[PDB]
Amino acid sequence: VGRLIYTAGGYFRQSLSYLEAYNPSNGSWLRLADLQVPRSGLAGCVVGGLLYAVGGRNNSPDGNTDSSALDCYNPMTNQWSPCASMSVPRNRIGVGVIDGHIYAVGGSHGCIHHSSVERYEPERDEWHLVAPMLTRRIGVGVAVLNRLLYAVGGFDGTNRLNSAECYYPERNEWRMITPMNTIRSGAGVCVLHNCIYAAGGYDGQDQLNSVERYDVETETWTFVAPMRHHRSALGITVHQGKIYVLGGYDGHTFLDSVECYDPDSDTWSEVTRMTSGRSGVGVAVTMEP
Ligand SMILES: O=S(=O)(Nc1cccc(-n2ncc(-c3nn[nH]n3)c2C2CC2)c1)c1ccccc1
Repeated sequence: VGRLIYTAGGYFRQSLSYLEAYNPSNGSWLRLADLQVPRSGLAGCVVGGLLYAVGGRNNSPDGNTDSSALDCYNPMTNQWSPCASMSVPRNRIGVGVIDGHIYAVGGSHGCIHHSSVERYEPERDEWHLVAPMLTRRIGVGVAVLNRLLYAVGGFDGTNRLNSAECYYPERNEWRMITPMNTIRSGAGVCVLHNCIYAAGGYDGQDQLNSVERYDVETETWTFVAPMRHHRSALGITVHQGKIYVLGGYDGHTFLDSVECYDPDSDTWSEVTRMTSGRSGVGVAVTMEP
């Protein structure tokens, strides 16, 4: 009990510093301490009950600055603290956690599209590079299942991608997996039960509402019910056996919609609205502050 869905940063007109937390048990939102630097295109994750904001870009009137930053929010104090920075700025990043370590995957720095990957050790406050992906990927969806790290879709600088790959830590090696049925860049990717879900994204022409899942045993991708709203640059997380998608861009509006997927019924429902529409947030779940 006592866990909230935290949304950090995002974009509406400019990059945002908001940190807000939604309580599924009572529908409430809390506004918490702002990020030190506004950022969109970041990712969130949690290790040891602390929330981390990783990478992104500050789109502002004074300029556009890609972020190498790692910042840590402690719900007990409602304070952000800087951590060691990554080796390189990474906007439109994906992150995943394996055994207490944060993997930062891909992303962009100006016109550079990264294949590089680095791993953070909270106990030592150090980053180190690991093997790079087989493909350069920005807007990459990342998730961890059974202590394996998946990188899904994205944009390589020329093509939006349906391809996906998996990192096997004990071999420090990436291998391609079955490609998705749909090209998706800037999708939401998460794990639920024994599958990697990819929701929404942009296929080069349209924002998507379709959702597909990769069963890691059978190596197949299967479509599930589509979301009510097409969305790119959505936030995504899992909480108590359901997927939550937050915001994004539908080609017309920066959405405030939050939808929730129930895998038992294979249905999506609208569960709340963010306090304002935005895209490009980072999202994770930890204890209330
Ligand atoms: O400020 S945003 O939130 N930035 C952002 C954040 C997270 C991921 C991505 N992302 N990553 C690769 C691509 C991409 N692939 N092919 N074309 N585009 C994108 C874009 C399409 C969503 C972008 C922002 C979003 C939508 C409209 C205006 C601003």
